[PDB]
Amino acid sequence: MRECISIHVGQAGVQIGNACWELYCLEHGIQPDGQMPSDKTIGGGDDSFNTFFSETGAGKHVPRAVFVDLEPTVIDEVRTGTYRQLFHPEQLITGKEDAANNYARGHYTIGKEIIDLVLDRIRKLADQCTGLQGFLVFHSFGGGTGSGFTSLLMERLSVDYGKKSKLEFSIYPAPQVSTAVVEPYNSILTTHTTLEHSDCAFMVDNEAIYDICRRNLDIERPTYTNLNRLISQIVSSITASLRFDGALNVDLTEFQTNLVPYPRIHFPLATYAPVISAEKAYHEQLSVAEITNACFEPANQMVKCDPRHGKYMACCLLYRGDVVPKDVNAAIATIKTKRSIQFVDWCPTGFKVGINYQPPTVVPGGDLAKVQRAVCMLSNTTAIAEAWARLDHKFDLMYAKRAFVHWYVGEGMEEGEFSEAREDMAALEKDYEEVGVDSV
Amino acid sequence: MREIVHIQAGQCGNQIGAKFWEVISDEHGIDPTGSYHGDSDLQLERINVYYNEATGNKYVPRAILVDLEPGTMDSVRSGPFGQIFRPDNFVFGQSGAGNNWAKGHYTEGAELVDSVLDVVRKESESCDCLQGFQLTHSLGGGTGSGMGTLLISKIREEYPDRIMNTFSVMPSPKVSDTVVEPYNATLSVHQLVENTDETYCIDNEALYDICFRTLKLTTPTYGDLNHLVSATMSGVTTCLRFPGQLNADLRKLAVNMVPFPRLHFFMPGFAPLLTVPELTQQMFDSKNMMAACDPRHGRYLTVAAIFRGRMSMKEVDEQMLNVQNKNSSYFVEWIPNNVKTAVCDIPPRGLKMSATFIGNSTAIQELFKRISEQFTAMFRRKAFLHWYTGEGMDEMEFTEAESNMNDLVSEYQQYQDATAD
Amino acid sequence: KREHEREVIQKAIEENNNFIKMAKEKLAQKMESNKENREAHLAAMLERLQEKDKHAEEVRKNKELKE
Ligand SMILES: Nc1nc2c(ncn2[C@@H]2O[C@H](COP(=O)(O)OP(=O)(O)OP(=O)(O)O)[C@@H](O)[C@H]2O)c(=O)[nH]1
Ligand SMILES: Nc1nc2c(ncn2[C@@H]2O[C@H](COP(=O)(O)OP(=O)(O)O)[C@@H](O)[C@H]2O)c(=O)[nH]1
Ligand SMILES: Cc1cc2nc(/C=C/c3cccnc3)sc2cc1C
Ligand SMILES: [Ca+2]
Ligand SMILES: [Mg+2]
Ligand SMILES: [Mg+2]
Repeated sequence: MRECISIHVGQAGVQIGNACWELYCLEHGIQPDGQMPSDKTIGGGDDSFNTFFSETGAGKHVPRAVFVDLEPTVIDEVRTGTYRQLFHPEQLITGKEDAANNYARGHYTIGKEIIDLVLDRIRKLADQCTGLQGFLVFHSFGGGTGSGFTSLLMERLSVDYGKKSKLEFSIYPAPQVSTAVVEPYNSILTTHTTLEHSDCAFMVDNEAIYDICRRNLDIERPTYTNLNRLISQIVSSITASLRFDGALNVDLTEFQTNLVPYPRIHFPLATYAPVISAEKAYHEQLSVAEITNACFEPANQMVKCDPRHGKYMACCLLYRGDVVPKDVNAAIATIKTKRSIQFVDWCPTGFKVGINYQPPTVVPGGDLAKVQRAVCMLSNTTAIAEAWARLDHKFDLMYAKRAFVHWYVGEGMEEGEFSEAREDMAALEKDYEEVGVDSV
Repeated sequence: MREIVHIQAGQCGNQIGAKFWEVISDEHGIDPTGSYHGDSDLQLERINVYYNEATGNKYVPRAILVDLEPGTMDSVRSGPFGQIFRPDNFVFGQSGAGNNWAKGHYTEGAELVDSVLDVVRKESESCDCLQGFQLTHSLGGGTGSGMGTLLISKIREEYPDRIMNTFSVMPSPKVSDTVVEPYNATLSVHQLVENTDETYCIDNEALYDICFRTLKLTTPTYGDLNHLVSATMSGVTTCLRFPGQLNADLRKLAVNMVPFPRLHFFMPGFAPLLTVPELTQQMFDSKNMMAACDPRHGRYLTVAAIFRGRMSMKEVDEQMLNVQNKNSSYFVEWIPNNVKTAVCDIPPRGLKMSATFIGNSTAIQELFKRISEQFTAMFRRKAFLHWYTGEGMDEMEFTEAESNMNDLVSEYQQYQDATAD
Repeated sequence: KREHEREVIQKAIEENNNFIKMAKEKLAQKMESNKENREAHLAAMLERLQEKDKHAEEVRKNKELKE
């Protein structure tokens, strides 16, 4: 019951899926062959982890996930990797030719040739659910598949499943690890298209994650492996309420009620703590107070922006591990008298708190230290519009000269689609200004 | 899974094509007999890009050798790595081109183009997912220029949704074979602008200057010039042939490098001719360019840099940021993050580490201005036009080719003077 | 009050159905518009290449009328 189906699109989506599903298996004690010795109920069950894992007669715990990419090289590694026995072959879908960082190829030219197959595979998962809650879609903004095909998928999912909840984990493009120049185009295009088809989207700035890995983990040159393992921890924190049962546990949908005041305003800012190496975490225990303080340090945000220069519409604290309400309340009280937390005048200023007793786990051979407690803050701040602003500006610089647009027109797109997508972004930025203005 | 079909036409095209397969076979551990005797599995992971796997674990180059005379192609079969090529892929004529573009594109070359296309189809249908094509040729000759551009047009018909790239060799009076080369070049460019996605301008004048001034060679031969071409071609194909952080085919490469369809003529670079800052600074040095153009006389639309060898990834990022800041004026502002960097662990033969440069600069107009200047100097007096009008051409077609290349120059100047505001 | 309860839930169904209808139509419009545009793009490209054939035949014909 209340099953969640994950869909990982493109290179970024797939590889992030790898990290998350590896992390999930470690959290639930699931072996790479799919076996779970602790699970006494054979064949099925109504346990909390069953929302993400289905069960077979042989006791194999199978991820409710679909991996999609327009080229095979990335998903092939999953087919031959450590967790190859974890996924049924039908869950791993590949094409021959990618979208070449072209939104048009991902949404039209190449994407249309595989979209029916993908939906069919998704339908096979949905039919195994007794009460499907919704979808979790993992993709990049800058890739042709992660942008183009995702938007096509989100559109089709709205048709096949109505208003069944769809959540995004989106990878915001950053120069440090980006290898494409047209990513602002693909980003604006996919954001405009999925906007009315997405209930909630967690953006992850690659530069923010890049910085955290360098600053807090002493990594000179962070790889995708470095970034993804950190990203998986945030994703785990966000989905922990769905996968674990607890007394102090607060469902994600309940947080979502506070996080989304208007349909278009559905981009929460995520902040995670503690991110610390084993060398620095040795003989140094980080309390509830300390990790809660770190949430309001901008250097720990998933997205680079300044909440101090914006206004809050919601603040959620998702704790996990050795954490009791008493310490949380004390920590919050201290913060509320020191930090620059400014709320809009039309919403309460309280902090919504959740606690999962299950302590954080780390991937073996990783950089993150094994901490007793961790916290992920999800806040709705107008400051996240800065991420739109930086991206929209890069868009305008190239489009004024119509740079690279011929690659899109050649694949069947029109200039009207670009301007329409940009105007939507303009309205979106304008929407974030309007919600911050005080009432009459 | 991502295959490339290689085509070489004319004297120049085959000789630089031969050297290309020699260098990359050495890097992939392929002997002239076609067997593999390397030491790394990274030499075979993307081996299918340029090689076919036949009976007996042989790696046969997916290459098609074309010419209108047996002369040059016979030297390939007898030279090193001669028995490695597929014998049926040898398509040669007899009558020759006589250094005439008209005979290459309209008369002689058109009588042989179908037999070449048959070999292309056979190679293309054996591909799981064909990326596209790469052509090595000269623009100042007859076969490589005339029939080379002819092949492009015919392939564009049968494979319009494939990438068409060329390694074109620009004619120079310093290494001039004839005197009618400005005509052949201009006519070739007139075709390249319309029917190619990427074109590498291997300028002979630049090659001669490097050998003479930098490599200290008083009497440079074609063997000396092609040594620079081989090293350059080996570098620009590195990320395609080797496993790395970059997962991109010809199409994805073109998307990041070509902001405007016509403006797709790149300035190759190489270093050295040793620390990462030094390697980076030399890579952007105008004396290390394979095109006789000063990048500080124009602005960069897009830049692709490739580092090879074991080095500090952190230091590479630091130096690439450092050069952009200190030289911001030479990078257009209306294209954010137009400089990309790739790194391969495997260095070229003989070097600890190297760097290959691919620049899309507006300063390449200097190369076209040079050709146009030599072109119009002959066309204004109707010199040697009987060679072309005798094959069926007219003066109108010459004027159109001249007008198209002059437009290309105006276009490069437009975006050079373009500003963000 | 009972008939108001009916009107609310049937308004929810109507809005949900219209959203699905709009999405299906907008998508059908886009995939059709794209198909026409991409075909026309390749149609124009091949027609130019077929024009080069017409020009090439005239070249060989013009030379033939010189012998
Ligand atoms: N955080 C993170 N970002 C990634 C990862 N892989 C790719 N990206 C980002 O994704 C963007 C490029 O899109 P990709 O996902 O790699 O490409 P794709 O979705 O497969 O689309 P096509 O290759 O064009 O078919 C770049 O901005 C990368 O920084 C990853 O493993 N982790
Ligand atoms: N770098 C280099 N240039 C060459 C070579 N052979 C010919 N060229 C150049 O190509 C031009 C003549 O083209 P050519 O080879 O005769 O073309 P073809 O008529 O098709 O055989 C001259 O300007 C030469 O400078 C070579 O082996 N290396
Ligand atoms: C951005 C970027 C682009 C790029 N393009 C290359 C050329 C490939 C090629 C090889 C043979 C024929 N035609 C094209 S290498 C390269 C490296 C980077 C980082
Ligand atoms: Ca069970
Ligand atoms: Mg990809
Ligand atoms: Mg010759």
